[PDB]
Amino acid sequence: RDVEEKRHSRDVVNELPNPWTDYVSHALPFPDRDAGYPDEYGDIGQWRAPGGPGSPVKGPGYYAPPMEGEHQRGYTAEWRDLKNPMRPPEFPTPWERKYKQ
Amino acid sequence: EAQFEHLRKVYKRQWLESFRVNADEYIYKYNITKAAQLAQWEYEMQAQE
Amino acid sequence: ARAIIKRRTPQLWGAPGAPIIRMRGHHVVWKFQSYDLFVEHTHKRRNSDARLLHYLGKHCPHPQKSLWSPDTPVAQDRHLFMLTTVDVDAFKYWFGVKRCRLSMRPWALLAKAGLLPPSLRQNSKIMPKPIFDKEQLMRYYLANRKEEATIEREDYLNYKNSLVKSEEERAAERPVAPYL
Amino acid sequence: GQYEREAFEARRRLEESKNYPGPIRSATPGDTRFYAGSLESILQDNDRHYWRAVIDDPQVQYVIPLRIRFKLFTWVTTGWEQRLHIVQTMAPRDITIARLIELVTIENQSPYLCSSTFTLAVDGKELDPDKSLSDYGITEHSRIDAIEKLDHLLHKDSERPLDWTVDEMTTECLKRSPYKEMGMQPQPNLAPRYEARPKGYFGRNNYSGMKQE
Amino acid sequence: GLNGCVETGRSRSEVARDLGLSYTRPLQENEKKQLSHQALYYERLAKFKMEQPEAARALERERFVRKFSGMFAKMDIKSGAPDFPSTYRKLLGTKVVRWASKRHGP
Amino acid sequence: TIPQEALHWLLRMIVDNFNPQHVHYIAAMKTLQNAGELDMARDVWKIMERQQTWPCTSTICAYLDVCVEAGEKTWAMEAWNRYCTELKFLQPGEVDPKPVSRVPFSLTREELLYLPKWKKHFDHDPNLDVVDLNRFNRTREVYLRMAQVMLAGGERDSFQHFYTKLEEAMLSTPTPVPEPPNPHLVRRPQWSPYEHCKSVHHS
Amino acid sequence: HEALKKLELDPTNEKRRRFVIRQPDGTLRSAKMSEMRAWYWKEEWADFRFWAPNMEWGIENTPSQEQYQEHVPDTPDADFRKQRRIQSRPVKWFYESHYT
Amino acid sequence: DTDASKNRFFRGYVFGQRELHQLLGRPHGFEANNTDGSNDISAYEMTTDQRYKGIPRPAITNLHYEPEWNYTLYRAGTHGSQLSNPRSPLTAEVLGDELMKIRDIKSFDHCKAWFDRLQYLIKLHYDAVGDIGEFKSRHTQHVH
Amino acid sequence: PWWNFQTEHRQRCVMMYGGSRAKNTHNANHRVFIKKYKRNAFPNRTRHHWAVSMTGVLGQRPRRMPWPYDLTSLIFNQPRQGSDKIGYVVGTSMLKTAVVAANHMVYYPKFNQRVSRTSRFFAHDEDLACVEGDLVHIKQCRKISKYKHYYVFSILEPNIEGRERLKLGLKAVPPPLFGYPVSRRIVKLN
Amino acid sequence: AKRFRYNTKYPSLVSYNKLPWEILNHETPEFHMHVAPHYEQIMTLAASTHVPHIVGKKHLEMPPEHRLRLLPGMFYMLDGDSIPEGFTANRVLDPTALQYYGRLESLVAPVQAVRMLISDDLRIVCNSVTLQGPLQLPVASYASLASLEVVTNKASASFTLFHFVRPNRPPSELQLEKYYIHAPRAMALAEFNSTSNTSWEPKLQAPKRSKRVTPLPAYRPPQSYLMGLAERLAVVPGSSFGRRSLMWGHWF
Amino acid sequence: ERGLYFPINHRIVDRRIASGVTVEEADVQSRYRRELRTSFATGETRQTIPPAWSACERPTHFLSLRLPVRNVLRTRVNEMHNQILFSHQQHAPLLVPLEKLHITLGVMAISEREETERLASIYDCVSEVFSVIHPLQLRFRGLGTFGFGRVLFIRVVPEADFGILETAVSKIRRRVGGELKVDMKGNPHDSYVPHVTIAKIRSKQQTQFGSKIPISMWVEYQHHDFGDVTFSQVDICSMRGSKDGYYHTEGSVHL
Amino acid sequence: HATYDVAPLSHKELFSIYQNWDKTRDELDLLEEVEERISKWKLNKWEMRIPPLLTAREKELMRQQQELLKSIFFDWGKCRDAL
RNA sequence: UAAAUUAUGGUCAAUUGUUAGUAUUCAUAUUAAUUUUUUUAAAUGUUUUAUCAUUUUAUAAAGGUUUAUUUUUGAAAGAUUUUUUGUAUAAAAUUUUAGGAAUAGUUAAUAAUAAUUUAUAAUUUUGAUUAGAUUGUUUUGUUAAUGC
Repeated sequence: RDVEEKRHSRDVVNELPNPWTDYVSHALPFPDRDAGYPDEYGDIGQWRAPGGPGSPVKGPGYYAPPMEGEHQRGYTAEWRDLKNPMRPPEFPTPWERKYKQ
Repeated sequence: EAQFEHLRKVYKRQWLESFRVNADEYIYKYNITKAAQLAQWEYEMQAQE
Repeated sequence: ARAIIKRRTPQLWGAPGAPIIRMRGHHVVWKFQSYDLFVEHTHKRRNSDARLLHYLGKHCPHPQKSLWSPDTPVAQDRHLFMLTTVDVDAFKYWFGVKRCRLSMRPWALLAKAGLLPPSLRQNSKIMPKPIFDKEQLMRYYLANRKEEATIEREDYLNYKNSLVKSEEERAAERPVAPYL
Repeated sequence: GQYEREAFEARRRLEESKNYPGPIRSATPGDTRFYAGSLESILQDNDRHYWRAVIDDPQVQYVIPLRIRFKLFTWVTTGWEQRLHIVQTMAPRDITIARLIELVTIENQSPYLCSSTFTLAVDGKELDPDKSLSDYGITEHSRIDAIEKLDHLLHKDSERPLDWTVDEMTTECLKRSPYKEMGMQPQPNLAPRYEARPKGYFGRNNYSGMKQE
Repeated sequence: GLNGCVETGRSRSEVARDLGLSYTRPLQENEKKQLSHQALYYERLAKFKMEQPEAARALERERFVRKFSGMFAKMDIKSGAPDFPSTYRKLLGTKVVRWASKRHGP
Repeated sequence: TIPQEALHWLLRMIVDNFNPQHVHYIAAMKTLQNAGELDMARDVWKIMERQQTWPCTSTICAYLDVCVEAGEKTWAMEAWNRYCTELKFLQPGEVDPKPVSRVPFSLTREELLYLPKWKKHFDHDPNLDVVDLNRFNRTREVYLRMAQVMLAGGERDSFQHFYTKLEEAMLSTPTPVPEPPNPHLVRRPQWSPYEHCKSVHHS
Repeated sequence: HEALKKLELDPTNEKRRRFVIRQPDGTLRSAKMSEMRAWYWKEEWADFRFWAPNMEWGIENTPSQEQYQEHVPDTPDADFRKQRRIQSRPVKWFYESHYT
Repeated sequence: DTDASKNRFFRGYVFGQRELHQLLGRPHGFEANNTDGSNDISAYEMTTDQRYKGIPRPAITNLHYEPEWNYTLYRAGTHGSQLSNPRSPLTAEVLGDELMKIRDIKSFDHCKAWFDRLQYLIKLHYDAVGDIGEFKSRHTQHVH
Repeated sequence: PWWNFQTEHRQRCVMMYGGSRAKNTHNANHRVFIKKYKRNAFPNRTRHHWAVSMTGVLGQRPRRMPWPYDLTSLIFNQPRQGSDKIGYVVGTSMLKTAVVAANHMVYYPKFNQRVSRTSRFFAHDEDLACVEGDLVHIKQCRKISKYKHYYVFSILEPNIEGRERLKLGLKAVPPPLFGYPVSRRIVKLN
Repeated sequence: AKRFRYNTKYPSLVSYNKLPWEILNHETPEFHMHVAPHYEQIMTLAASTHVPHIVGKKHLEMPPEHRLRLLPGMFYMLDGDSIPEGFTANRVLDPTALQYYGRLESLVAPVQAVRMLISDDLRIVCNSVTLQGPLQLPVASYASLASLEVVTNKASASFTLFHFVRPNRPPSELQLEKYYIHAPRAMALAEFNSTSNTSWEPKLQAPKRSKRVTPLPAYRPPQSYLMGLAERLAVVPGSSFGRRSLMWGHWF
Repeated sequence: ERGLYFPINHRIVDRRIASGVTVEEADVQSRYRRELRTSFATGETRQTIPPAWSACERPTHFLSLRLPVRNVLRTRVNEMHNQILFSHQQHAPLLVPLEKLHITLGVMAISEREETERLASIYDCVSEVFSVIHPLQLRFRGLGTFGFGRVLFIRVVPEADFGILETAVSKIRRRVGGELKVDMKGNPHDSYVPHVTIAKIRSKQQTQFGSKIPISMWVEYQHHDFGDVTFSQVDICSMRGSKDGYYHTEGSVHL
Repeated sequence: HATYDVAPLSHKELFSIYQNWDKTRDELDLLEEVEERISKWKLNKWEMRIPPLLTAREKELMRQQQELLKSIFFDWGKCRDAL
């Protein structure tokens, strides 16, 4: 082992990663993404796509409160950043007219 | 079989120091998902009431 | 362990045997013979499934051409290719972590892969097996010695955990004033 | 032991505190009689077949499962053997050893073992039939032995069992306790078939805690 | 008490045990006498082994031979599949003529 | 084993869609402390936390030992800020080991029939049993490891604070009845007649 | 997983697919793009939008025993049955512009 | 796992939901206003508020209502793949210009080889018509 | 391969590019029925046999099939199918033993329709509460006898009429007026 | 090869595969095989420290009803041999039993005689081992045998050990192990405090050795037909002691 | 020859025996079909268990529903006593008299230094609960065991009015336990099992008569119907029956 | 945390309990020091606050009133953060 | 009870017979076959071991089954300086035949019980037991396709 390691470290071409030996890329049992497989109807992976109604839900990006939440009580941070159309933007951009419309 | 059993460990330093990272990441994503579907159940419970 | 043994097909011990990375492949006409590499146990039932663990790949014993790449003026690339599909990560989990026996033809392949060192039975017939003697073996270790403080590290990060949480960048996990 | 000692410590402290309300019995769950697995297994006294992650109250154990290590003459078909025969009796904490041995007498299902009146022991010194279990300190752990009226004679060779492997079974042996039933001459079915341990099982000499060979 | 639990898995009458309540119909005289008889078996054992340990021993002999005679002596699934005649259908008319039908229960 | 096999087995318990109880946390923190994988006994804290779980007194004590040994006061200050604050010493009048309270989660018929399938699901979340796993008041232990890590990191002032507050309660308040041993972490012995054993002179 | 070839052939993906070519001199090296693409099921691409593809099964693409049902000579001169007069055969894609 | 809102099989009035409603006292109707088969809710649920009946709030829900709390502990490539992406500055600084030059030497060799072969074929067939061998003359078509 | 045409076949060993390797079994064989009896001499009594059988299970036709999506899976989440079963407890006369009669789901793919089906179970009930009719929940366990793998896991409604019928003394349920269907004209007079 | 959990296979009313119950029998040399290497540790004990019940003054006197209530497990050493009451004594000269006491005698005063006593009840047997002469042990002044007046007196001290048990009883109720407390020899340290303290000069370093080790006689490889590689054969280096990967000293 | 081969009645695997022990070392033969017997097959009525201190002290005051005159429980109990006697002359000195009959809905360790003042506040809590309640009809059906067979009693069934009655008695338990820190036996939050003790083994008979009443004497009535009866009075009584037979009436509440 | 011995008070109970007599009790300063704390709280701090020692009736009305207050405090919390 | 598109989004459904007044899956077609063609098989002696012994090597002969076949580390993988643990038999869904009816070492509880314990027991027309054909639940063929 020692004499081989001496010659191996003497080899310049070495000291590079052999990604077959260096890591187990995905060691768990299941893929990191839905991969073309069927769906609830059997719509085989080609007849479908990910993100539709079959996905896990996306949840409300807020809180769901009872009675005195957003009904005229006050306002959240989503109430000062919103701007009326008449007054200009903070920072100037040269937006196209055509793309504006 | 000194190298052949030197590896049979190295591939427990490699298959676990990878299942560590990947179950960490699977839980960081299935946790966003677990939490979001849990939130939706709570919300549909509200609208049902 | 059986009253009337099965004669061509005894292995060493037991009914469900240890896992072994075999490389089977059905014997029909050579043109139609390619190898089902797969984890499995030693002591199987007659087919290759009932102690099949985990399909591991397929090998083409027939060296094929670069008809997927263009015609290079590069020799080693124009040479025939011999192709195989492994399951590198479930091989690491089986071999490394569950310790399945690595048979010799499959090893003959993975050696060529670069996973495992070239096997016992890739014998360069043309050079003799070694001559061990304690005087020279100890005289060398005497000559070139490596330290405990350089060996214990490698022992640890080569057989035990190796993600060194860099002491400096463990700072990113020690919180700040609102809770510090 | 780091469990028996400590659970006794706390079992004792619990009544070293009078400011303690009692247990909420609806919230102190029993054990389930129906479970997953296959068998009607018995777990401990403190254990539940389900998960009960609580550290429930360490309660006093009213009836002890007392284990008495009898001596059953077994018949491997190559001699008679001495082997451990524990009879684990569930016995209370208040009982006199006289009634405990009456109890074991009723409890056994092998009357190979309650033919003649016997007595108890712990690391040798007998227990009297007038005091009780805590009178010596009998837990479920008391490494108890049992001694028959003919235990001091079994090195001997007079009452020692007359086996058909090495001894003459007369006709009168063929109407006496084990031998009327033991089945000497093999029926078409070998009717009562017993164990069988080789004459060369252990090696040239018999079974000992220490290495002889 | 009319309900089990979910964590435990225990039944209606066992939570009624662990709270001390008595859910049980009026039992007919038959369900009464079968139960009184099942209530006295241990008094029978204590009055049996204690004053006729001869008969205790006699039935010891009877049962102790029987636990070795008979059909089976070890416990396999083949041995103790809890309904032999219907767990093994291929073996009831030819070999095992003990049972005359392949099925006796739900 | 490498040390990390607990950690792996905790996660693989998670990936298995399992609910790691606090005992699966105590165990998994002891076995990486023993091994001196403290960054790992921390990531067991963080796993317990990403789970959004309530470290019972035992578990706070556990992680606090970890902060002691690694010598980082910050690591422990947040466990203090988060969890082991509503822990109060046993005031002279109140009961010492307040009994286990939460009944076995049950349902009535109109609870089981009408309610959704996802409300009844009982995979034992460990935050359902803090009400009894903190029924035994390890507060003195907690305060003690607090003082420890304070000393370790070198805050004489806060260290004095914790030590002093703890000592006065020691002088004044009664003693909490210590817990009967963890029936699952530290293991009961099974009754084994040691007869057929390799005796003292066996070999 | 062919659905995700554009992932599994992208360097930034740590779960990238791994291919190795051990040359005949023992030196390990990593795949060529072409070999990577060989390992998936055949990928067709032809954007009819601005320039016609070289669609298969023409009169010219197909050979005899497929097109007609006899072997027919492949004369580069006077193939009347393909309504063809002569056929200079320069290299397939040499003279046409590249985008076509 | 799934429910009547997920599994298109669950809202089958013919035998599943019809008995569900004849049990739950709902008005079950063939082509009902509620998609499952229920015409409206039953007396029991109408009266009784169910939102916290049964079981508490599984407290990982906060992992949605709170983002700062959920994290992945160890970063991406730590388990050994930090040098997968050849051109990340991670790899560039780990290896360095000498090692990247070495590691791309073979690709440079491929292109240089194609160009050596091309330039020789050009020297050869560059005079386009003459003869070179025993019965081979210069064809441009090899170069092409 | 299957997708290839008879005369375009070459090699029955491999599949060149991809597809489905499978043995083209020969379904087209005219299975027959060899009459070994006479139309008036059959060694059966009830169901006579006179033409080929279609054999299998999960293969017979109409293709009945297992469907878990029923009342039970609408009410309870389960670890493994059949665990939880709700029914009219019918039959308890075996001391401490209940017979719970609860349904499953038999889906017919060809028709696109269902029929859930009946089954008299065995269900232990320690302490003898349930009476014939209490709508009960039944759960599975470790076995309890030859035939009872269940236990009465609750009541959902106790037959209060019945319980009072017993208390008063009568039979908690009158017994069926007639027996099983017979073939003999039993002439009951007076 | 590890230990399985439970008997799931057989009716436990007929004990089937159970390794049989060891019973030490006083008639045969097994009794002394077991009770023989135990005495030597109780000897090193009662030569290191004082333990109460060892050094009695005389027999125990108890009625024959309570004899078996205190004695079974009673083991003590008297100044000289004398049969306790209610017993008979049988000398033993069997060499196959005596052979064990070798390690007893070569560490303490050599053993003179050995007897087995049986009660008139037949049920309490006392293995009685009478020792003789100056002990080999540096018996400590605060021992129990030091109070036995043996090391006080000059040579020819005949003290005697007694161990009582019930007969036919396994090597479990032989309460002779509970005295396995190991206490060292401080007499050894007792040199550096009295009048040898100025006489003894200690050397801390090592001296300059200019001479290498003189090698052993040259190795003549074996000439018998060897069993084979004692590594591959699972045979401990001498079939006695060692590690099967520390396969030193098996022919090579 | 008349059943299964390896019956599940005897299929048992005890796990307070170590591992391997029954395999190859030792046999543990016992009778497990009595430690695996059910409260329905013995009679264990899970009485509210008092903790250490409250168990050391004797019942001083006890809430009890009074039986009216001309009962059905009284008459069926009378025939039960006739058959106890015609069965055994032994067992007459264990039965409770007919006049000591009551209905126990709670026992309470009261100190005499704060005796009558605490009795008054307790009376407030009792009347403030049983004021709006209607007269109570209950069911007596089938006996049970207190003290592990020491006490035999005709439990009131939960099948007529145990719901209302136990809302009441757990209210007054909470009140007497956590409001006015009196010692009811159990937790302030537990519900004491209302009971009608019909016989008992008392410490003054433990020595001669045992610590477990002989289940043969009474087990024919373990599941007998004793009757449904109506009652109007919840009384806190001090534990002295010898006053006029029925225990000292330290307070009554009519319904 | 809703440990044993802890139960939902009444108003008379609250008056008798939380009655200490100091006068430098600024309404708008004590209130802001309470409300900023409940804004720095995290959603587990609302977890263990139902005293387990209640019937099923009162426990659910307790969760009810509690998520009421909790919504209300989060409304005020977002209002105060926008403020 | 509102139209809407930032323009083909999520990847191919498609039926090819010369009949013979008319009603009706029904001769002649094509597809998969079988009838049909020798490019897949093949041999004997299992092998070690200290020895008349013992360690190692466990689902293809049939056997006729439709309420049916189910189970573990203790072997082995398998790593140390010693005594080291709690994971197994259970099930659950689906079961044929023209003319359809009775079947039986029995059902449950006790039980480490009862060849003579207790009992209003259990299987069945939601098609039982007998007998009959039949190998049981990701492999094909046809068809655009539920099917068959």
